[PDB]
Amino acid sequence: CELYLDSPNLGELEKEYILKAIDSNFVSTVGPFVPEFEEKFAKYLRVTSCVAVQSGTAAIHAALYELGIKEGDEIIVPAITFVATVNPIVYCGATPVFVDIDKDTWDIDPKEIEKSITSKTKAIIPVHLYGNPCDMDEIMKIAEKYGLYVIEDATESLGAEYKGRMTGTIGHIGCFSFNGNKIITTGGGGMISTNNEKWASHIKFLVNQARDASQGYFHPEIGFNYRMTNLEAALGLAQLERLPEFLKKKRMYFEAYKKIFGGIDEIALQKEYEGAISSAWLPSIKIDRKKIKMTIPEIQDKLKEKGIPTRRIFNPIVDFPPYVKYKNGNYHNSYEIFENGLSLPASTLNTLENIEYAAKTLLNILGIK
Amino acid sequence: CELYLDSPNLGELEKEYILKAIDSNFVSTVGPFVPEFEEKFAKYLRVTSCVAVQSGTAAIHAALYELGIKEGDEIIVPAITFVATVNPIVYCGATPVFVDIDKDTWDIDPKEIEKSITSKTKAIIPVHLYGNPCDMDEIMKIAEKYGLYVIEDATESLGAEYKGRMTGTIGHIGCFSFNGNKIITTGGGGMISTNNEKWASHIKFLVNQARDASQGYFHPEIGFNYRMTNLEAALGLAQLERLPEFLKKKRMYFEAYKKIFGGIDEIALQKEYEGAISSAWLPSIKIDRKKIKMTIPEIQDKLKEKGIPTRRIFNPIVDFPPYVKYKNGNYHNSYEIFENGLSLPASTLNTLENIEYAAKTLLNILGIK
Repeated sequence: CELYLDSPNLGELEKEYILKAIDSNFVSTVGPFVPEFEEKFAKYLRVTSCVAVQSGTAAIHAALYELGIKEGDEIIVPAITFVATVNPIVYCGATPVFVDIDKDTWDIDPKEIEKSITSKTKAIIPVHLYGNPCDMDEIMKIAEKYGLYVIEDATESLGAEYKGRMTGTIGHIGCFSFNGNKIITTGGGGMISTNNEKWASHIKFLVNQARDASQGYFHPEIGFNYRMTNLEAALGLAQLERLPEFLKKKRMYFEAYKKIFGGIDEIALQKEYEGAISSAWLPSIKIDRKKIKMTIPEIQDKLKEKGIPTRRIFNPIVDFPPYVKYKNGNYHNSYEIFENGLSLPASTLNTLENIEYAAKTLLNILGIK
Repeated sequence: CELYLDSPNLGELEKEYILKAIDSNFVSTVGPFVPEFEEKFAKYLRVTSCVAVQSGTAAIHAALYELGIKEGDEIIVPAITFVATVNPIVYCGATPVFVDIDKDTWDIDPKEIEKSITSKTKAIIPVHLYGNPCDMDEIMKIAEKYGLYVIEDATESLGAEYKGRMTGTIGHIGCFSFNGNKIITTGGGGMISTNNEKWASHIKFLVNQARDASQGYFHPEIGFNYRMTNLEAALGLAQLERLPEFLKKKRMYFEAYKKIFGGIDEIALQKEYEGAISSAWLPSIKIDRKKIKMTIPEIQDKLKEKGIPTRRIFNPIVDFPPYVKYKNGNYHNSYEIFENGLSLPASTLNTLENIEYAAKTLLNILGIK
């Protein structure tokens, strides 16, 4: 019937698990759903430790904070990502260093990472953009050579793989989102993943207001209220049971687009690195508009008439007022993808026929056969 | 049957409202439950504007941030409160200034506020401790005289009144919590209250990642992911319908304690200022232990044997390692209340007979008649 860009997929299992929380009275800080969801999620990723938090933004904040990021530190990030990749650098008092993206993968270009390293660089936040893993063997090699931490922004990439390893398990710390449009949702929520048990323990302590559990209201350091609630965790357990089903659907939609755009010179889907498997959170394309002479917003209005919802690519962060002081270089590939890019519908509510209809209608609107 | 210190009170209305959210697919950022809960809450408080956020900590952070609190600013706070009153000052880069509390009300002592004002003071965060309103006519008079903002930490005080005005509507901005133990819960959540519509509009924008709604992913300033979710708001609407019932129960429990401790020289309940009505979140007492020669933890173990749960008073924040640099003065009254104080059970799950049993058993354990 209807095409959905990124709507969540909720039904009877979610209702059941949420009613179990209300009935147990475990909806808040204390309860068994949070540690159950932490352990089931860490098992899915094949990582030692996970900590459940209130958002993906909080996950990235807590990861940088745990790693001791502070004023004077430089943190390298792509120019194309959601702004919540970068804001946490500024929360810590650190300096973002923006680098351009690969023209085919749309991910942080490691050659641009290496050119931007200084005596002040402490970390890299690669983003698995639209669920597409970054060039992690090269990123990790650069980080090892310069003594840098790697924080994976895996928020769009739950289920994506890099050479048989789940995203979020390669860097020093991984960060996930369970916001409404992500491949699973808790309404709001996120997760920290790490193989360092000490980092994971200290982060769980910090996101629970740094309260000494052996005392009453005694706090040995400054913390945060960043914990996931048990209400959210009960929903996240239901969604995690369905995650394999959802990723099958995402990968199917992506393959349906990869086919109908096949051999069409004017449409380039985002490309995977060899050995990587995208989660295909939002199959996204670059359009060669030279022959077409329509803008993306014109293409989007034509699609909207046909009941096909879309979204533009993240704006280049270097043109936001707080970040333009850090605009260093042309960011040619970032601008090409923003100017010519479009994200296509991929809610797990969709049928294969809906996706095929979307891809075929776009070819009509663009006057291709 | 069982006495409960502060457990939430959830049943069929909460289940109904939460299932309406899951069924509508509105569990995340977008949806009608958040603005419905904002408007119903603002009507309950008789204030122009409310913004729903992810915690009480976030509410206080966003309030200080909105008011332009920054490095070099001094913010006056009580030495006895939950640490999340103070942490947000440090999140903003500002300096906390700790002052002692009134020996009878346990609230921020306005004479100590005035002695601690300097050329750098920008704001005061009075705390309505255990739901007991502060001396707001005097606090507001001091703030007017020195050009200071007043941010009410009303997190424990939903339903409390000051001279016929609801707490959170007196200062420039009010802050509420819906954590599991508060008088209502959304699992996790909070609320900003203000009569300044511009402050409320800019705060709602900031807690939604400062995204320009007229564009796609364009952010004109640094924001936060601090919004309440629609799942949380659907639960908060159910609880808000029951708030009058719950406050009746809280005030009943408090009056039951006020009676059985009546004329007993060794037990002093927290006192209200003339014209104020506590929400009695946790009826809390100071014990004259000179004749009794038991510590509070000894008294708590005796109560625990009788199935009476209790909690100690918030620790004095000036003895936490990050804050001891700001310990300026003796804080005599803060230490007296911590050393001799105890919080008594007041979950809205309790019966009047449970409370009477608790109060009477304490008199036995203390060897009073």
